[PDB]
This record gives sequence, structure tokens and C-alpha cells, in this order.
Amino acid sequence: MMGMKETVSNIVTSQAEKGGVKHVYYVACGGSYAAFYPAKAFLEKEAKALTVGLYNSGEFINNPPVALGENAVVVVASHKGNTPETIKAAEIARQHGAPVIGLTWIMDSPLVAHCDYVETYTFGDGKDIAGEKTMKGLLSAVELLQQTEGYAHYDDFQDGVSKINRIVWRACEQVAERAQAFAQEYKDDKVIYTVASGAGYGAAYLQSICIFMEMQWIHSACIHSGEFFHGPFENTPFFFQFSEGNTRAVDERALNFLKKYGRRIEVVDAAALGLSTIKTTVIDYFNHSLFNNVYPVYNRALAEARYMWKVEY
Amino acid sequence: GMKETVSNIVTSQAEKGGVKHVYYVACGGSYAAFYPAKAFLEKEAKALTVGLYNSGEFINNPPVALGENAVVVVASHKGNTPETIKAAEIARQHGAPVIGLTWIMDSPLVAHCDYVETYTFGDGKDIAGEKTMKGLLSAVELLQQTEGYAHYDDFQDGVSKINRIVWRACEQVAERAQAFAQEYKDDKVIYTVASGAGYGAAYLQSICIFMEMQWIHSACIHSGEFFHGPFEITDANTPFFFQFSEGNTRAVDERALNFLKKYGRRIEVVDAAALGLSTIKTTVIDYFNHSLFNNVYPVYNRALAEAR
Repeated sequence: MMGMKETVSNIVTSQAEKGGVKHVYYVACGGSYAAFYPAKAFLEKEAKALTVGLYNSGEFINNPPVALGENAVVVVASHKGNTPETIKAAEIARQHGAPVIGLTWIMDSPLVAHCDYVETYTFGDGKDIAGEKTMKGLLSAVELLQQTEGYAHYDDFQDGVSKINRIVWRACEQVAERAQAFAQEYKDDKVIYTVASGAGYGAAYLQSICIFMEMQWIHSACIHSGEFFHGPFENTPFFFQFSEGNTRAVDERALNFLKKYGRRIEVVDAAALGLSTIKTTVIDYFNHSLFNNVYPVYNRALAEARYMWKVEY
Repeated sequence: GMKETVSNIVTSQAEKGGVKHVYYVACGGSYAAFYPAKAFLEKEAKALTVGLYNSGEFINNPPVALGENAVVVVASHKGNTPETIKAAEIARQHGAPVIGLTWIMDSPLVAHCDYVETYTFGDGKDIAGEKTMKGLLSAVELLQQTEGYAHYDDFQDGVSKINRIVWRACEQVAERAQAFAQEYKDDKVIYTVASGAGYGAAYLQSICIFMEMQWIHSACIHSGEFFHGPFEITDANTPFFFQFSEGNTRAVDERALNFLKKYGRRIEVVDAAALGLSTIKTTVIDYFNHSLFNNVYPVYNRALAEAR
């Protein structure tokens, strides 16, 4: 909704006399780091005069970019608003004169004292996807772009935000039966690989981790689809995220390659889960929200079918 | 010279609005070889953008900034990788000058680029001129010849020292690598740990342990991401190959190393500080971790293949 739009115009206004916004930095740890992958992929694809950088909090605070200053905006995210590195990150940005936006569920958290602006997001079961953390990240990018250089697909993006909640809740319904089978076939497999490309790749990275948290044997690789174009194919099975949008052809090629070597593949296809009502101008950017919110159906069924590391959302 | 190549590009593009975007595009080994170039531009540049792309992702979803104000650096060892050739074609179609990096000067790749730079390869190679260092030199020249780079001479000092550093280092670790090869011949997986500009070296060493061991392709673990659990500490008792870097991310590495010791894990520590990297000035030392680690691992990996 209207929070991000207003935050960003505040920033645009405030920095206009100092040469404007030229750099965006997404800084987080844990699951928040993966969840900003769509925003980076957006600005890399769509911007001509905005740099984007995606940083682990620890990297950021020990090795801040030279361009960190009054022409930069820093978006940080911490679920509980208590992540020391992320807090320092916000601190270091303010010391350099960069406006900071914080994403948190907790408005009273220590993080809030170190951000010029705070945006919150929906969370938990039956959340409205349109306002989820990943979507606020992306909306920061789309507004920063819209309000500095213009974004030709702004309306199509809002259309997409208006459709994604219903798409996602219907899709969780649609995969319940299949989720059952899935957990039958895979409950004994010790390791599983995930495969993805494009703006949704972060969601497959997180799925890799949910798996390791379940198996507790070896942290799986998350493999980029583009590694399955050519032989040689260098019995672990594959959880395949089949994207909609401009990297669908990369994924299709990879799936065909995996089929040819007779591998075991669980395919989750955005095209078959209702994502295709979102226009092709912007659909790239909604794979994450889809996959990230459908993989729980599969994970719960995997857990029902047979070291406690508390993850950072 | 990468210097003359970049000079020629800055010349040709000045009328078109100049160079504002750098794209590194490759697959596999080549992709991770460009990680330091990415880290360098992200750290040091104020005007230039930098993007590191898998070839198949680049040709299927090219950025709208691909254009007359972009320079594309592709790399293909043999110069035949179709996706990498396609990437060069797509860039040329958009008016982006292309620099090709290849070992084979006639290869097909050369025909699809505006400029071709080669690098040293194989046993007995000069590290100053290897693939990663040519990647980095493209970035240092692109920065220096558009915006100015404050530490250009310190970097060139660095380049003049790195070869001797690596050769000495590889002789220095030879004994310990023998030992190590005993203790580790019976583990189908070992993890790698790293951070900062030389993280690509750890990614490549993960591929090389998958190459040698072949059981499971295991995570390359960004040092930062242990205190944001889960942490890869389970019954499997997977050992750790630890890259202890010098420069701005040494502190992140040290904190990761301490963590693993608290879980009494089995850790082979390769420390840049004990391998002589510190003659390079601290202003540029971050960018030479990769060339050190990428070239010391073979000593260990060769002695693993030995005791097997």
C-alpha cells in the first residue's frame, strides 16, 4: 500500500538538493537476505541510473562501499528488529548520511532507533501476501525506480500486487494432495537438491535451508538452472522450481536435461499454479512470493512423515 | 594491455555518453573467477555499476542498461561455450563493447568480441597474469579511466608481488598438505568457508571437492551466515576447509573460525596472514585473497588424490 510510496517521496524530496538518490543497498542476514533477492534482481534488470547492492550485514559493516553516503539509500530488514549486525548496518549508514529504511515486524524493536523510516509487513498464517516482507522489499525498489527515473511497468506491477494474495492461497490449496505424495517419496532421502533461476532464485535458496533444517544431515546445494545446459552430468533427487517469466526458458532446458538422465524431480510450476494472470512485464518478480509461500505445504507434509537451529525470518 | 583495451573503449564510447555499466558474464569456473572484480567495483566505484551474470541468465534476461554505455566482459577458457558466445553477440547487437578473456587466441569466441585478452594457465603460470587477475585488472582499469581510482599504484604494487607470494606459499604448505591428505581421504564431503572479495575461490574449491569426491555437491558457506542459523553442524561430522582471509573481512572470518572451534569441529585452516600476503598494502589486499587461495588449494587437492 501507500507507506513505501510516501517514505520514498520523503527521501526523494530530502536528497534532491544533494544530487538525488543514486545507490540502493539491501542489507540483512539470514532469511531476510534471501528475501531481498527479488529487489536486487528488479533493479539490475530495470534501472539505468540506480546501482543496487545486496549485502550480508557482516560484510556490509566491515567493508562498506565507498558510495555509501547522501546519494545512497539503505534498506535493512530484521524480523525481531534485534539483529546486532543489521542494527550496526543501519547505524553506519546514518553516520555516512544515507537515509535508512527498516523492515521489521516489531515497531518498538531496537532497530527502529537506528532508521529514518520504518515499514512493517504482514506475517504468519493467512497473511496478506501483498504486504509480506518480500513484497515490501520489492516495493521499495519499484518506488525508488519510479520516483527517480520512471518505471514503464509501474501499473502492471500494482496489478500484480493486487493479484498475488489470491493466487498464493489458492495455490496452497491446489498442492495439498501432491504434497502428500511428495512426502511419501522423499521422507527417506537424506539430501535433496533445489534448482531455480531468475528473480525467484532466493526462494529456492531458502527452500534448500528448510530442507537441511528437516534432514539435518548435509546442507544441500542450491543449483542454478543454467548449470544444466550441457553434459557431462557430473542418487540425490531434485526439487525443481519452474519459474514464469524471462528465465522460464532457462528452467525448461534444465528440466528437459534432468528428464533425459532419468532423475527424480519434484516439479513446482508457477505456470500451473495460477501465476500467469500477472502480466509478463512483471511476472518475474512474483515467483518468490509464490514459491516461498507454497513450499510450506510440502515442508509440513515432509515433516508429518517422520539440533534445533532457530532461523531468522 | 587491459590498459590499452580499456583506453580504446573509453575513446570509442565517449561520444555515446561514456562507460557507466560493467557486466561480467560467464559459466561455471569462469563465473566465480569474476567474483573479485564484482567485489572490487561494488566497494570502490561511485559512478560505475557492476553486474555478475550466468551466461544463460544474461542472454535470456538482459538488463535494460545493456547498451552503448555498458562494457561486457565474457570469459571462456576454450572460447567455445555457446551461451558465452551468444552473450557476446547480444551485447554487440546492443552496441556494448565486448572484451573476451580466453586461453585460446583463435577460439570461436574471439570472432564475437571487440577485444581479446589472454591469461596465463597451467602449472608454472605467472599469477600476475592469470584469469582472475585479468578480471580484476579490467575492473581496476575501467574504474581508473572513467572515475579515477585512489589506490591504483598500490594495486599495481600488489600485482608485482603476488606471483612470488603464491609460489612461496605453495612450497610453504607442501608438508602440512601431506598430513592433511591422510586425515581426509575417507570423507565423501568437506565444506568450504569464506567471505569478502575471495569468496569465489571457496565456491570453486567446493566444485573441486565435488570433482574429487563426487558424492554430494556441498554448500559453500559465507562466514557471516553461521550466527543466523541453521549452521552445518550435525551427526555427519563433515570436516571444514577454512579460508582465513586478510583485509577487511578477516574479522568476519575470525568470528566464524572461533564459532567452529566452540563446536570442536575438524578444520583445515589456510591463513593468508601466515602465507605472506601481508606484504601487499592494506588498501588493496582484499583483492588478492582469491589468487592466493585458488592456487594453494591445488597443493592440498593434489595430495588428496594421492592418498586414494
